[PDB]
Amino acid sequence: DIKMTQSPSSMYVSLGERVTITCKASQDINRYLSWFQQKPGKSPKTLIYRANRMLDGVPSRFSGSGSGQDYSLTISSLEYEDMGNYYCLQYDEFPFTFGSGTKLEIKRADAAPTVSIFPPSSEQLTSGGASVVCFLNNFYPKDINVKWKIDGSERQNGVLNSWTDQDSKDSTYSMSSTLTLTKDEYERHNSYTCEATHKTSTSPIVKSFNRNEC
Amino acid sequence: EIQLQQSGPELVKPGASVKVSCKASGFPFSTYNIYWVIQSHGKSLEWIGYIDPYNGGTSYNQKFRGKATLTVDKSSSTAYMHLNSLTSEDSAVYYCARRWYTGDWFAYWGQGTLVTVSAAKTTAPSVYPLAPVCGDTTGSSVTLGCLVKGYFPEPVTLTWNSGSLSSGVHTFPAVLQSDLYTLSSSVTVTSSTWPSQSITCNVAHPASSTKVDKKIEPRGP
Ligand SMILES: [Zn+2]
Ligand SMILES: [Zn+2]
Ligand SMILES: [Zn+2]
Ligand SMILES: [Zn+2]
Ligand SMILES: [Zn+2]
Ligand SMILES: [Zn+2]
Repeated sequence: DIKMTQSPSSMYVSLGERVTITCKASQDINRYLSWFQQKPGKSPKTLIYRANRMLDGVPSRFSGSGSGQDYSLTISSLEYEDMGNYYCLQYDEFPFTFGSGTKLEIKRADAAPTVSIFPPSSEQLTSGGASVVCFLNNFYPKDINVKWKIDGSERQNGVLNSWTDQDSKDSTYSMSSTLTLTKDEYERHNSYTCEATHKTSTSPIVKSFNRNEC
Repeated sequence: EIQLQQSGPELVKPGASVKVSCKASGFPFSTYNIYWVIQSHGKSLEWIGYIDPYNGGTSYNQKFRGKATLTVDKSSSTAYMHLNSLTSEDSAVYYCARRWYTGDWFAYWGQGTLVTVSAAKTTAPSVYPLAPVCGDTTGSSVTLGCLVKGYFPEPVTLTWNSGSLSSGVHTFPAVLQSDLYTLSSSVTVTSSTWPSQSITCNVAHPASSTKVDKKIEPRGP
């Protein structure tokens, strides 16, 4: 089998900057090297074939180069729509070999999260469960920590966290945190709090509610 | 229009078999071929095999030669991939792709078929509206939520106002726990929009043929 090494695995790049991604094959592949872009939930799309040949419908800022074992994809000036994943492909011999991929993420100014907290719905309570949900929307950078507290006491069990991909329109990130309790455990306590620690603030951003206040 | 269209998502048991299809339409005469690709976890891709007279006929990646069988209905240009000896590692998105010869490149790809290999039971989701905390609104903007809890298998689709409310929407990837997925979505609109105007989250879970609408209502005492 022909093996491939692609680098970097990820990178942060500003708008208008020159991006280079490289790929090394374990043997001479005679420039049978193609480059692909893949956006979230979508199929791969060819950018370049036979190492440097370009395609109608692919913007001129994309170019490829190399020969023998060593190849590179260049974006001469990064644009918002270039956010996504990129793969090289050797097709000198089948089985063809994709690189491990490069995640391209865009730099922006730091941004504090917008935090919203949601008590259990009446429907879920009637069914016997109690999920508390906290949204942390539109923050940057990606690194964030969420802590739940009940009656002032941190709770770590029963929490599920999920992060979006980089926002395709403002380059921020969002995350959702769900604390799932039984209805009776929910009813044995009064104050429910989700707090976010982030680079944009020395102190956490705290959203709280009381199980009976309005 | 020139396109490849694959069959819908699957749930199949360990040790069983599955057959997915890929229909080609609009292509020029005398150019039929098909290649099949697997992508796990939205990350690495690998090639399973192909049917292509210009590349030597029908061939398999050694890794998949035992379990995969590629066939084609040449009349309708429909490709089929049959996989057996299914294991959890076969849970993945499967793509078809067609080589376009001029140089050549993989000019057309199918939209992918999600296959889940699991013995766990299909489970329709509970869908819960998330209204803000009880009380007067504090600010010029308001964020509502929809919670889609305890379903199996993937996928689910979620919209707000049947898709007409699209900006300000953040729908989060599902997270799997104890053979059950949970997904949520937040939407943010100006205070003068809600509750003045109706906002509803629409959830579909194809495995259970579920389609549910939950209107977001202001909380009570
Ligand atoms: Zn430009
Ligand atoms: Zn605290
Ligand atoms: Zn957004
Ligand atoms: Zn307790
Ligand atoms: Zn169409
Ligand atoms: Zn079979």
